[PDB]
Amino acid sequence: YAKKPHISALNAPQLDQRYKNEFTIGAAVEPYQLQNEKDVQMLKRHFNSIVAENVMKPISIQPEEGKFNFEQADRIVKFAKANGMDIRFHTLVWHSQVPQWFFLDKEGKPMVNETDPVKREQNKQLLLKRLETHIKTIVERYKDDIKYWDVVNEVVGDDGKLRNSPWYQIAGIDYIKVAFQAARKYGGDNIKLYMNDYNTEVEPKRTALYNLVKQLKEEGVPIDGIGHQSHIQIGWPSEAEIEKTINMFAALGLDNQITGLDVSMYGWPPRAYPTYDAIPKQKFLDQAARYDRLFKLYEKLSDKISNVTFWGIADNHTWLDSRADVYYDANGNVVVDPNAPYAKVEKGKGKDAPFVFGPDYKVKPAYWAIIDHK
Ligand SMILES: O[C@@H]1[C@@H](O)[C@H](O[C@@H]2CO[C@H](F)[C@H](O)[C@H]2O)OC[C@H]1O
Ligand SMILES: O[C@@H]1[C@@H](O)[C@H](O[C@@H]2CO[C@H](F)[C@H](O)[C@H]2O)OC[C@H]1O
Ligand SMILES: [Cl-]
Ligand SMILES: [Cl-]
Ligand SMILES: [Zn+2]
Ligand SMILES: [Zn+2]
Ligand SMILES: [Zn+2]
Ligand SMILES: [Zn+2]
Ligand SMILES: [Zn+2]
Ligand SMILES: [Zn+2]
Repeated sequence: YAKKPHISALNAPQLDQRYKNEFTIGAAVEPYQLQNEKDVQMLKRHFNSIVAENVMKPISIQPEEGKFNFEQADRIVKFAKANGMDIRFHTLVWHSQVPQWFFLDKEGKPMVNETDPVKREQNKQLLLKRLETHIKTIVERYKDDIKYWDVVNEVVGDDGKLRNSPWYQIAGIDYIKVAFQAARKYGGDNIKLYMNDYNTEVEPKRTALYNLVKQLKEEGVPIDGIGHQSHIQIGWPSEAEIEKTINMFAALGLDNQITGLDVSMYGWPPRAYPTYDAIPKQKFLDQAARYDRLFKLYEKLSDKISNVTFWGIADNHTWLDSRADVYYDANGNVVVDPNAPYAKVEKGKGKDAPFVFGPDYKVKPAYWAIIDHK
């Protein structure tokens, strides 16, 4: 409701306690935020699950072969343990924020360039060996502290084919199989292994993901759940399509986690307002009604969803701002209409507002829409 006041989130009813029998409530964080008093208070008050926005990605953990940097990841793990939070590991394998040394052959040349079939096969086995050592080292360190693992991220293309990353060009589908088998072998039966992706609701990617995981499980590849990034909009994807997607994977015996939820104010490609102040009130009411519907649906499906994680804490910090392109007409006025004329765009200079907490750490209408029982 819009009657409900814009109070400090540190005085508001706890979000994780509202949902504690339905699913955990998580947030993606940076270590610097554990030094910010407000962010610490926000995490202590409202969240019971945590994930690293960046410092557990492949390039952050092993930027050079043999050089492991766990310092930053350790800080997130320590904070979680001290506050009784679940931890998700994001992420063991990804085609982005991944060090290039992985994909160089013995002479330092890119493996993708290799044409000889015998050398190509040698490169596959070398890559798969490096992959296993990366996973082994990380999981040997964290298997007792981190329950949920994004083993692979974004391995299915939006075209419904496997994404043709260097991982896939060099090693084929086996890099996916090796990643899960290695995590299971070094982590044991008690860690939960996930395949994570965006637009899991969208054909042809959805059923390609479905076929992939169904085939892998049939071959004995250990995979326990699907991570739905859920980088969504006020109107897309539809709740019915979210519901159908989540039932589809639950029918395979898979857990579902909402791993990166944000509800952007904009379309795609976004035409953003240049500042938070410029976003009209009505956008916040539209977002709150979207959030109201969305969490009612998560509650409906709470037996198939173990965790809902936001990709951030409060509106003062969201990766969505890097997509918030501001369009200007010939008179220098801002253009937010997705079809209107415009002369220039300022990429990533605008402001999105995706969470239930505003940038001054006060509750948004979206918060009241999901803290109630209506
Ligand atoms: O790099 C990925 C990025 O491409 C993805 O953005 C989606 C692209 O497809 C549609 F346009 C959606 O609206 C976008 O959200 O977000 C995840 C990121 O890893
Ligand atoms: O800070 C940014 C970070 O938030 C972003 O994280 C990705 C967001 O899209 C999906 F959720 C991916 O799985 C996340 O890893 O990555 C880019 C970084 O600059
Ligand atoms: Cl209950
Ligand atoms: Cl960011
Ligand atoms: Zn309940
Ligand atoms: Zn709590
Ligand atoms: Zn301002
Ligand atoms: Zn549940
Ligand atoms: Zn960030
Ligand atoms: Zn509600």
